[PDB]
Amino acid sequence: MFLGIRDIRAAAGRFALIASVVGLITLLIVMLTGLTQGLGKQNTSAIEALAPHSVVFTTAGGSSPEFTSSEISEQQAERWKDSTPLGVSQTRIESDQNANTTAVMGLPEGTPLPDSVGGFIEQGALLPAELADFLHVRAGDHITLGGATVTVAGTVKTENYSHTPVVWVDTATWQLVSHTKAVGTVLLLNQEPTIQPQDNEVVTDLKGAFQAMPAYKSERSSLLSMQAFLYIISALVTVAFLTVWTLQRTRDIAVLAALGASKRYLLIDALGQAAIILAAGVALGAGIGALLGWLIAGSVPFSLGWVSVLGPALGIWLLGLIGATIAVRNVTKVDPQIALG
Amino acid sequence: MFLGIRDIRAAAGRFALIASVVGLITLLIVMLTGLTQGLGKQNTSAIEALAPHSVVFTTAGGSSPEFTSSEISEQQAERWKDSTPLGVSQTRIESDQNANTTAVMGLPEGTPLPDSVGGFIEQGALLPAELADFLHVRAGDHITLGGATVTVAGTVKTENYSHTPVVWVDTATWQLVSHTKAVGTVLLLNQEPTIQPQDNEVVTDLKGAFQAMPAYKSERSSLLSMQAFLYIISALVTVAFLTVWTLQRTRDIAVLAALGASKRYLLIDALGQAAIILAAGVALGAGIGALLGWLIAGSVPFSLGWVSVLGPALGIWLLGLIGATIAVRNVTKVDPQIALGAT
Amino acid sequence: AAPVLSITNASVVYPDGISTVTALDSANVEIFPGELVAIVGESGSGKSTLLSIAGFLQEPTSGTVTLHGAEGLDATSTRREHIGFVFQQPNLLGSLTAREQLLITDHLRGIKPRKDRADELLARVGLKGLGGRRVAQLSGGQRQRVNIARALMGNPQLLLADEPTSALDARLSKEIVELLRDVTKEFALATLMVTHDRSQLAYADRFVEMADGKAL
Amino acid sequence: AAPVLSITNASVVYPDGISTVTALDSANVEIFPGELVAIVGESGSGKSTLLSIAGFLQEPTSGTVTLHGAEGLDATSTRREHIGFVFQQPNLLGSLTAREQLLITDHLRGIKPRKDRADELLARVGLKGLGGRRVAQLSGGQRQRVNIARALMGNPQLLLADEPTSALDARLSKEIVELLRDVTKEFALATLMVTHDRSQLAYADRFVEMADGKALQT
Ligand code: MNR
Repeated sequence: MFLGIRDIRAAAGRFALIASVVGLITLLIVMLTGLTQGLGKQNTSAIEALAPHSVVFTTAGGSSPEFTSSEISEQQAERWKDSTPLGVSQTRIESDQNANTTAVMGLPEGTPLPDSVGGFIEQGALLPAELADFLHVRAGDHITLGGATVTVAGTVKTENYSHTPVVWVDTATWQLVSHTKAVGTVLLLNQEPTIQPQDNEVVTDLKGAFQAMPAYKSERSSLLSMQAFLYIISALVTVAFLTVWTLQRTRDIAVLAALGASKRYLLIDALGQAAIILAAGVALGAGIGALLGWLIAGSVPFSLGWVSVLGPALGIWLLGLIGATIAVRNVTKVDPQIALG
Repeated sequence: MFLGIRDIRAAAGRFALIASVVGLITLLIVMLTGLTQGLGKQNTSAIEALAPHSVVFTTAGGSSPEFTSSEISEQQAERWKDSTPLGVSQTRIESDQNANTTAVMGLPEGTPLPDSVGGFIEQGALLPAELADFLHVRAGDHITLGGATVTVAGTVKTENYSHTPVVWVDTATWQLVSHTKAVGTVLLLNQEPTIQPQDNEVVTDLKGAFQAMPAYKSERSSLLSMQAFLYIISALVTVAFLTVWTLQRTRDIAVLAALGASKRYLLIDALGQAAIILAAGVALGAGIGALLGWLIAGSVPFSLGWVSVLGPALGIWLLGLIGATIAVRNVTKVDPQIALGAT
Repeated sequence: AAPVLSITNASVVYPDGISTVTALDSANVEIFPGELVAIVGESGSGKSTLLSIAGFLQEPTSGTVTLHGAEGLDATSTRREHIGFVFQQPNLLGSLTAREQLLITDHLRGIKPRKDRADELLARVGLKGLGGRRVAQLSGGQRQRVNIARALMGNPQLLLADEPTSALDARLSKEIVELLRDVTKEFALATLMVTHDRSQLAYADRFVEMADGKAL
Repeated sequence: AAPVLSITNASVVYPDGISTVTALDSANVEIFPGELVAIVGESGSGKSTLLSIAGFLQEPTSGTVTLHGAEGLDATSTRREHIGFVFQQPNLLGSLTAREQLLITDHLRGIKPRKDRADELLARVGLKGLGGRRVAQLSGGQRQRVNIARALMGNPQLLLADEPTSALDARLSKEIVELLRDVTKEFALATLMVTHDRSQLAYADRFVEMADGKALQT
């Protein structure tokens, strides 16, 4: 580890180029990670906040369930005991001052809302605080919700469904706004289902309830594959650079081998140098990443935590160490007779 | 160019590793390119088909225009003459056998639709053929669209608005489905805007009109930024790898220098080797790129032409050649005395 | 009263291209503490091959080599604890300073580097105070001198010099041999010195002449 | 009575670390076609600096070096067109075959590499039908033999040999100096040959003794 560290000192140039490459890849991965978690919470935060155990859908032609096409009839709700119907629709909201499209979720009157959302389902519509400010509306003002006049029951926090904030209404109001005889679009089950489901019904886990949302699976899947290529590219870049680079050092390694340096010593030296270089690159990438992400998290959906910056950071660095050992394997094969030449 | 090409034949191992990195980066770039263009038409294909010259919006509080918040009152429509009302909404469609959510666009009755879409605006709804197949609805069957029962007037081609297909209806029917007294959400203008607008009005060109679509700017911009990082990463990877690589050949280059090889000879040799390596990597990556995309374009939005695969491919190769010259700059700075003794 | 090195009936056979070639042929050499033994002969007579055998840089294809006091140790562990090398090229590690080129041997041996020892040994080679110079600030002779000092850092009992006067003029090469013999005497080292400048035998206590891989 | 090479009062001073170093001091050497001029002297006497000077590898810090028939050329154009280098180490390029070691010189001179000449020369050096061999399959004497052949590809006028028998036993080193002498005479080459093996002077038409960068001459 002695020679390895001072090689880095005396040739900071060569390593700056390669560490920058590792830093960019980590920067992209850290920011791509933040963006995929942000988009995922943009699609699921409301359902996930409600935290159901299973979710009962309705299908047509025995196809996979879709939140865009499922409805639960009143009888269907009485069938599943100890469970409430959740209606999910997206429609236009119009105030005297402004308008926009938003998601509307409807639950039976009095059902307590998740602490993420707080409050409890009241008669009328509970608007997200940011949405009420946009519309210059205050609690108690009339608003046009899906072509029907509804009273603003109060303000709430924002959860999301299909890139839209959720307006929470009582099951009766949701029926008027979505123009349906159904009591909801799905059935939320918090306990494990003890009844076996019907031909048109289908039970799903919380995760599977997300894949029934139209945009979610098809866009998270594409983002995850991109992340996989990025992690793979990082490993290959390190291996490619480090194989060529360790070959550059054969002469100095041969001199140490001739002097008596053990194989363990040479392998530790080489891997130590790579570990420092990869650490530098990954730290700078994730540093710049969290900063740029925090700087952008207002214009683009971006989830920024410790696990979402350091998880990928540590993953990339460990891939680099595995890659590095692959590239450094040949430091123990250097014949010491290369030093007598 | 003699030594450079034969280094590749006799040591194909090391070059395969780096060529794979170049190929993977191009593979990622090729599909990201196709995917970003595919989503843009997924957001804009319908309005592009209508091909208006200018487009008049309605705002509140002087904010940026939004397709989710604009309505044109019927008097407002007579002010601007030579204008056509466009109604844009997304709502639920329900058939006797199935249902789904889709976008509905409404235009004045009888207006011929663009040859992109063809047909004419009829009283009722003109459905995309694929949605009717999904819904098991035929010509003449009644469907529930946003809580209103309307008869399927006919099938058309598919255009898209905000990741949804566009159902084309007359202006009157769209008001029933969208529950509004307005005659539309925007106005399509094929001519020069010669009327002066009010403080609350805003005219925009077709490009800027897409900003008024909620998903388009914020998602195309993010994809474009990712592609830019990818191009920079490619350039840096090649520069990083090729600098250390040319430093490996110093001995062989010194020997050719000692024999009398000109600087152009060594530099042409070196870039030839790099250019061949980069060409192989990009071709292999982009080949697999076009294949996976064409294979995937049925399940995920992916626009695939020649320019959207070879444009980016050629761009990467030129970045790599510029990068390589920066790395091979020291091939002409090697003294031949290195060959006289030992290294 | 006890030898340091004994090479009994040793031979080396390298695969010279498609065929084989006998480099060393039945070499017999024994050095005692405080001896300077030269090995003379033309280039390619087997001098270097015998040196590399004496440093455990390769086992003989037949015959045995015994370094007493390092019995029961692999070849690499033998070089690290008992043998100092004065390579034909100074072999100074680029990124290290004059003093650091002694210290790294302490580190590869697993002991806290001894700065004072390095300065004393550099001074013992007439580079006193030059511990901080980098390789670019060292003349031809000076690097060879730093090379010798490094060989002395682990305090070996076998000192192997491989034509260490090959790139130095008449004056400088005298100094390196005088230094080599003087150190050989002061620290009771057993030293092999390969050389082609027969003018340097006068400073060796004895010498071997070699031809076609056979010692005489 | 007309030299190929004229080194007249040539001196070289490299920066030896902090100080400088007069590696060659006013050397005067001349080589005529058909001569094998040996340069003897110990390692560190200035043979190799005189060689490098002779090979237009580096200009002298003072004094002039002339190759006739090639006047008015930069340093590198002179080597590519009128000199052949038998380097101390064979300096074979790893990815090329035996014949390709010669053909690559023909390519760097701008002429479509002539395989016939590359084989004819390989035979003259006694490597007939080995042009297909790769370096890994060539022994010490053979690599050196390819080196000589590569030096002859360009039909040079000055053939410089830097101790080409340094890693060869007595039997093989005779063959190589015989080959050098024989090729020198047979192609009317002007050959400078640095050598430490005093047994090879017999093959040289003249010899220069050297000590500390100064050529000894009566
Ligand atoms: C099949 C479906 C989809 C796929 C695949 C897909 C692929 C990708 C993708 C892939 C690499 C990236 C990155 C991506 C990124 C985005 N995406 Mn996307 N996306 N995406 C949607 C469906 C899909 N996306 C929908 C639906 C919206 C919002 C609609 C609206 O509000 O108008 C949206 C919007 C967005 C937004 C805007 C968020 C905001 O403004 O708050 C970003 C950013």
